[PDB]
Amino acid sequence: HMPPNRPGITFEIGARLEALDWLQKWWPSRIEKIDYEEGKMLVHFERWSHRYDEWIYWDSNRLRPLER
Repeated sequence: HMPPNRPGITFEIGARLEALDWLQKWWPSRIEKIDYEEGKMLVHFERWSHRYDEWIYWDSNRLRPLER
């Protein structure tokens, strides 16, 4: 699959964005891996240890552009 066109987000390893974490708080986050077969990404929530890294489908509303 090809990643969707979401303005302000680059679907690339190492790209930063904002993601809603396990406490429902928005904070900067970083893409760790992309699974193009299932259309999901491994997201690192920067306010959290990598034990909290989570696979998120790339259409999820838990992702939004990084605050400018």
